[PDB]
Amino acid sequence: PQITLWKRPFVTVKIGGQITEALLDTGADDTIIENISLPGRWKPKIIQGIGGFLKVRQYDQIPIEIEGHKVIGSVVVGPTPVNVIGRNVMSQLGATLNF
Amino acid sequence: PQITLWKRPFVTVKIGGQITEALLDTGADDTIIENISLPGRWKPKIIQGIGGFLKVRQYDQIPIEIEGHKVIGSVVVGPTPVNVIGRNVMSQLGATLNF
Repeated sequence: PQITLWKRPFVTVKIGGQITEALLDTGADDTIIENISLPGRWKPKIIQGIGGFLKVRQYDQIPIEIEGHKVIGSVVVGPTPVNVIGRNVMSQLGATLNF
Repeated sequence: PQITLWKRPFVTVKIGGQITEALLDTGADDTIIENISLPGRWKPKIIQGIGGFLKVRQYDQIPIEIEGHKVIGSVVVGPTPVNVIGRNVMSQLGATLNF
């Protein structure tokens, strides 16, 4: 789709057999989604949380569907004020900024 | 232009007769630029900072040129880890996310 920027650019996300929503955030390198369970092996990852560093999980090679478009990418599972789709997954979508 | 998302989407910004760069950040409502002087009137603005509420300046009706495109918009002048072009100004440029 074409997403205008007149409001926060939230998108429907299907991941881990669940439907949620997340913000398309070109200011974020990584994708972070809270309160979803993902299968298999993860790697430790540090994010800045409320208070200090939080130790959370990074899952690789995860199928994600964003507004109906299927990609595979890395997802951080951890506390976040809002779910965020970062540039890692947007680049897998072939997403571009245009003006 | 068309900007891909494999790397941080920085753009050249001409504002207050100065040249700087800033990050196109669809996760940010407001545009915030450090260490520029803007002419005339601003309205006092409070933002969350490290340690404080930070008292910064909101300037309205500021000419800004981004990758050579000329718009008018609102700019917050205040401390920021990276200069950010938010959705307010991206909406003035007519920027869209596309995939």
